[PDB]
Amino acid sequence: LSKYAYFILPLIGSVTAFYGGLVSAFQSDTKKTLAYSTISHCGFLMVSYSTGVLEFVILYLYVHGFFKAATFLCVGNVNRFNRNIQDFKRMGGFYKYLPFECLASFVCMINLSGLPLTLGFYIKHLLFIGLVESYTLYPLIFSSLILGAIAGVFYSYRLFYSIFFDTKKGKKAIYLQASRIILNSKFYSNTSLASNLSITFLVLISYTVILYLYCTTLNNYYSLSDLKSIYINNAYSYFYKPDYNFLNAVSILNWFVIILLISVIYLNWRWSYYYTKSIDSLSKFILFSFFFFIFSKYIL
Amino acid sequence: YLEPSYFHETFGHMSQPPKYDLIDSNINGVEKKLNKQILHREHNEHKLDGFVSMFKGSDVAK
Amino acid sequence: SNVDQHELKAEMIKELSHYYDHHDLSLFGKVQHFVEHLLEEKHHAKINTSNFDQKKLENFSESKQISRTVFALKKIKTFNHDFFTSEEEMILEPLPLGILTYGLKYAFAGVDAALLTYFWRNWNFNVRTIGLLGGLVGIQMATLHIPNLVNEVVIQTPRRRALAKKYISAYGPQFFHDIVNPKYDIEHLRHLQNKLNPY
Amino acid sequence: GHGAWNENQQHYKYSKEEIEAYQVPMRIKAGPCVDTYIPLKKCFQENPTSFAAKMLDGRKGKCAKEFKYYNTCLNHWQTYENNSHVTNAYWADTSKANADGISNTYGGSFRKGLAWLN
Amino acid sequence: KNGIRDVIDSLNADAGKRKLINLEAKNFIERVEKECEQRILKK
Amino acid sequence: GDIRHKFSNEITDDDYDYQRAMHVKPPKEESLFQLTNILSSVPVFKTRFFLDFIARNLDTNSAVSTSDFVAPPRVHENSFFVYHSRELGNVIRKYRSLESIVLPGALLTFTYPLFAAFVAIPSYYFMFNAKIYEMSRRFVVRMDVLPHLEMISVQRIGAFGILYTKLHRIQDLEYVPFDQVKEQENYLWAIGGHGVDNQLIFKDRSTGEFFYFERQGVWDAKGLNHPLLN
Amino acid sequence: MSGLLRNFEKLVCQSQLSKAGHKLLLRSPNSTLHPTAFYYKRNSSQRLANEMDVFQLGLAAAALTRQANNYAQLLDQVDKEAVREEVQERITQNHSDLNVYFGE
Ligand SMILES: CCCCCCCCCCCCCCCCCC(=O)OC[C@H](COP(=O)([O-])OCC[N+](C)(C)C)OC(=O)CCCCCCCCCCCCCCCCC
Ligand SMILES: CCCCCCCCCCCCCCCCCC(=O)OC[C@H](COP(=O)([O-])OCC[N+](C)(C)C)OC(=O)CCCCCCCCCCCCCCCCC
Ligand SMILES: CCCCCCCCCCCCCCCCCC(=O)OC[C@H](COP(=O)([O-])OCC[N+](C)(C)C)OC(=O)CCCCCCCCCCCCCCCCC
Ligand SMILES: CCCCCCCCCCCCCCCCCC(=O)OC[C@H](COP(=O)([O-])OCC[N+](C)(C)C)OC(=O)CCCCCCCCCCCCCCCCC
Ligand SMILES: CCCCCCCCCCCCCCCCCC(=O)OC[C@H](COP(=O)([O-])OCC[N+](C)(C)C)OC(=O)CCCCCCCCCCCCCCCCC
Ligand SMILES: CCCCCCCCCCCCCCCCCC(=O)OC[C@H](COP(=O)(O)OCCN)OC(=O)CCCCCCCCCCCCCCCCC
Ligand SMILES: CCCCCCCCCCCCCCCC(=O)OC[C@H](COP(=O)(O)O)OC(=O)CCCCCCCCCCCCCCC
Repeated sequence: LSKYAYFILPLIGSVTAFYGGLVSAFQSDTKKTLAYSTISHCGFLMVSYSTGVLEFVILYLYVHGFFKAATFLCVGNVNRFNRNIQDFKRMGGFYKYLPFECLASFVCMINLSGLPLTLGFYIKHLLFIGLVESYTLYPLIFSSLILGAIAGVFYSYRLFYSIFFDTKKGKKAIYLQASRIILNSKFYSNTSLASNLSITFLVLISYTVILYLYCTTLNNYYSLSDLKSIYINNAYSYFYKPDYNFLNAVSILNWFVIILLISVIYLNWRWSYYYTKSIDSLSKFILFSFFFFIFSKYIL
Repeated sequence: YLEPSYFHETFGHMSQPPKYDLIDSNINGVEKKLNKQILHREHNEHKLDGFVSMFKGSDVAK
Repeated sequence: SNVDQHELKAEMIKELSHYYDHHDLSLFGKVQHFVEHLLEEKHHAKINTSNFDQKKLENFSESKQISRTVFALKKIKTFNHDFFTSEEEMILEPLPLGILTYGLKYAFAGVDAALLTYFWRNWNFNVRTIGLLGGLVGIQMATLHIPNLVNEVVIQTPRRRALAKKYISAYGPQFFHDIVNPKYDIEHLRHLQNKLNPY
Repeated sequence: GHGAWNENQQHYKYSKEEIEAYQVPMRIKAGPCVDTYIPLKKCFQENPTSFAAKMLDGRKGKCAKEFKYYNTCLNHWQTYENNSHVTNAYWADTSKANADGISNTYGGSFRKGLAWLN
Repeated sequence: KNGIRDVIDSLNADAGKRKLINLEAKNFIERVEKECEQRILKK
Repeated sequence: GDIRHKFSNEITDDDYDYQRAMHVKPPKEESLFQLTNILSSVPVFKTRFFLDFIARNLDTNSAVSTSDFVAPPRVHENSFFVYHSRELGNVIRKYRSLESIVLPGALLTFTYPLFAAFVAIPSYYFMFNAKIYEMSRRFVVRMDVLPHLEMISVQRIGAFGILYTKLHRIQDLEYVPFDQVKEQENYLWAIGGHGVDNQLIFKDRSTGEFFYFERQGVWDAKGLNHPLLN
Repeated sequence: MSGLLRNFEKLVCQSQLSKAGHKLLLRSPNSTLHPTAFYYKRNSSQRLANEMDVFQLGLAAAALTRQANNYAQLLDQVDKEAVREEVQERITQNHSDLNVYFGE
């Protein structure tokens, strides 16, 4: 029953989402990147509450909290290995030195940054399903939301690639101190076994709890407990029986994310021995994608 | 696998692999022909009935 | 006397198909849809069933009787959906396809796409390559049916025969023979009720 | 049988005390499918099942008879809430819809995106 | 008449408009059925 | 330096063998399910049918280069070649050839060709045009010199992979330092200029057209030392 | 290079290319190896000598002379006068252009 809430929650939420997403994408420090991503996700939470589906807000909160915590733990292990240097401009080729962190970070980041075919895609999908359109500043709100949503890909890719699979940029000591043959042992590791087990169990339990909440809320049979609110938003109508208009509208954002993924993957910023072969691989991928789509849809 | 919604809304509905039952092969001849025609008519009528029922039932909830 | 329901439904279908039976197709999709509608099966509003009278029940050998009972159960399910329970409905439906079938189909699609990509990139188009592509596509299409046939002939068939035996014991062969006969009243079939269904 | 999409198998309308007993979330109580929802909830209570089973079972297993009525009611409720049955018809053929106006109120303002010029 | 009054009025108007759209769709389907019946009879 | 042998329960190379998938080490032994082992064991592949299929139906040795010196066919009966592009030229050709298959195919297959075009337009203008297309337009596939005209014939890849040759007077060629163009076309050189040489850019003063030469391109010593070009 | 169910008998082996003086000529689409029509300016805002070189003027003059000779052959082998007027007009234009170019 608050006019001020109605006007302020969506605008500030979307502005914060866009700002945090872009700053996180352009960030170079791991903890700063996670902090700005947290700001962006809090903006998205504000916008979800503005839409007014408390179930969607709770789902977004759970997903963000679990995967943000897991990613924070992974980057903490990375920083400890790198001797308290949190900037990944001095991090490179850490995949071999921190094998568990690399894969755990991959999973956690793909879930955190809303990406297709991941547990974290549905939260953004539901937010866009519930977004209201009667606002006066709807153009700015929607544009900021789209930019913030797409911004996830850049920061996730930069963090993961620069930390792990980029060229070795760190000090020679970091690698040499750990590459000594004397250290080769069944006990060898640059992290803690307890830390690895804690991260693994956190990821497993987060997956299970998120699935339980998704079944409770998003299933055909609604089995969530009473929320003690008498305001019904009608947003579930576009989740149960979406129309062609909305179904095709979502495709715009899906393809925007696809193009951005292609850019961050196939775009060359430095000379390499694999420049021509990279362009050739891009051509092969495009042509194969076209033919595969043709066969799947028409020729079977 | 279980949630192809992203694929449907990003690439469209692809050709579905064949799925049918061979119950109709039990009968043969004019019996089979007439029953097949009746079933086809029933299916079309069922689709139309669903459409008209959805359109009409807007006022069911008072 | 009263307006015929089948004729009214046929007119309404002709009028309203554009809404509930129309999708968005590309140019190739529209051409294919045009070809299908040309080589379609017309929606016969009225079927003349006064020429085929019947066959005597005694003629069948108690196995064709069970098969005809399976067909009668399918017809009952098609006309009224409340006759059978969930398990019986699952038995009567085609067995849903599985990961094996889907992966086989998409692996076929992938190999075909790779072959076309190779042919275009190397400009390797000729009679032999085109024939190879056609033959491979045909073999894949033929094979895609094999999983469904195997399912229907191995799993569903014995289950359907057992269900038919159960329902024959419940009702009687003549009860389902009448239903198999096309002269059976479709309205009575719609309003029919199942003894074995608790509902 | 032959009941409307909102009525349940038994054609029984539950009272306020019964709703409070089989407490229904406000999300469902707001809509018209309380009569079809309550039997489904009672069946689930009588035969509790895991969330994994609920997700992986497409027919709701034991509670299929009640879920059929509930699903039909849910489809009608959501379709009438979002007016999708008219929006889809206009999307399929705007010109014919205007020719025989399904709903002039929506037709006068409908404008399909230029990108979707099939 | 200020504050959330405007939002409440807009929501009420939108709900009324959606109900009107549903009613118009129902009227259209009834009209189509009647026209089809009359065409069948007049033959 | 290694002390793993001092303990009976310490890890072993037999325990580390599973990392050979993710770690590059020279081969030690062949598993029963390796492609090499399968081919060498199964007698089916030893059949002359399969052997002849391998020999014929695959990339031919004729197209394989046989020397470090290449003399491509002369463009003109009196001309002599100077520069030629080997790999980036073929890659650009194959990329631009997609406009003859994907584009008509997209038009005839996609449900919403307008949506495809609306997505492609901004994609072309950002991260694609400067990435590949402008570099290809300015790319020099081949360069020969006609002495009677005192001209240079330059071959270029056009739309849909079409190859066209143009003549430029040697008197109209100038060297453009990379410093004069880096700021003007930072994005082009940022994302797409890696293949071509930055410090060997030339342009035709009369027509104002640039010439990009592949870094992994073959030059002819005789062509470079010809008095016309010196 | 690469093919499936194909024979590359007609392909040029790389051995010939590696060899020198192999006597191979390249025919490629959209190839313009003759500069005729490059420097043919029908209207000049200034003297052609100021803007163009002797090489360019000679190319233009040779092209115009060849075209004029061909049109003269057309005049010789054509009979109808009405159709011949167009040929004569084209020849006159070519002659005027040739005169100005050769004077320059
Ligand atoms: C091999 C390594 C490289 C691979 C990289 C990825 C390549 C991606 C190329 C994309 C090209 C553009 C899109 C055209 C294809 C669209 C496919 C689609 O939408 O189907 C969704 C479909 C939609 O199916 P549906 O809509 O009929 O219903 C699915 C739901 N059930 C099952 C209940 C009916 O979802 C799938 O099931 C996908 C296939 C899952 C099983 C695949 C097993 C492996 C098959 C061989 C490998 C294939 C690799 C290629 C990529 C496969 C991706 C699934
Ligand atoms: C030395 C001991 C160390 C500690 C060991 C503890 C082991 C714990 C192992 C399970 C943890 C992870 C559970 C899955 C993640 C949560 C899933 C979820 O959201 O719930 C969904 C489900 C809820 O049920 P459901 O989701 O299947 O649906 C229920 C269906 N209806 C509603 C119809 C009834 O919960 C679980 O599956 C979690 C397990 C049940 C709860 C167990 C609590 C009691 C624990 C007893 C052991 C106590 C040991 C004490 C040791 C003391 C040492 C000092
Ligand atoms: C508002 C207005 C909107 C307008 C939107 C316009 C959208 C449509 C744009 C149309 C683009 C047309 C492109 C023409 C391409 C050729 C151009 C050209 O000259 O290049 C010659 C080029 C180069 O010619 P060349 O002479 O240099 O050499 C010959 C070829 N090589 C190089 C190999 C020796 O040749 C080709 O690329 C030939 C292509 C032939 C096939 C073309 C059609 C392929 C697609 C068929 C339909 C889709 C698949 C269907 C499958 C069905 C299976 C059952
Ligand atoms: C009409 C004028 C000419 C238009 C030319 C077409 C656009 C330019 C060339 C595009 C080539 C790339 C086609 C990829 C097709 C992939 C499968 C598919 O979804 O096709 C059907 C769909 C469209 O078919 P549809 O319209 O039937 O789909 C239903 C509608 N949607 C999807 C919106 C719900 O393809 C596309 O959406 C293509 C969008 C344009 C892409 C423009 C270039 C950016 C991508 C770079 C190339 C690599 C992309 C790889 C993608 C892999 C999978 C994510
Ligand atoms: C005009 C059409 C309507 C849409 C309007 C909007 C146009 C598109 C705007 C995209 C802005 C993206 C900003 C990303 C910033 C990332 C910063 C970062 O992390 O560093 C760079 C990181 C790389 O980080 P790195 O660490 O690997 O290296 C950095 C190297 N330096 C510092 C030298 C630059 O990512 C990128 O480089 C990719 C971003 C550049 C390419 C952008 C391509 C845009 C394609 C738009 C497609 C539109 C599809 C059509 C539909 C759109 C609307 C629905
Ligand atoms: C009388 C005898 C008659 C005999 C008749 C039968 C003969 C045998 C027919 C089947 C076997 C054909 C011959 C085996 C080799 C086939 C090779 C092929 O299909 O092309 C590979 C091609 C490589 O790239 P390309 O640009 O063509 O480079 C040329 C290199 N020479 O690939 C590409 O272009 C790249 C495509 C992929 C792009 C990225 C996606 C990666 C995944 C692709 C997987 C494709 C394989 C199938 C798996 C699908 C599921 C993943
Ligand atoms: C409304 C248009 C919608 C899109 C239409 C796409 C048409 C594609 C076919 C183009 C054929 C002619 C090309 C001419 C080239 C030339 O010499 O182009 C020369 C022109 C003119 O020169 P300048 O503009 O540099 O001065 O350059 C241009 O930039 C204008 C034309 C741009 C054509 C771009 C074609 C590629 C599009 C790629 C889309 C994104 C990638 C898609 C996946 C691979």
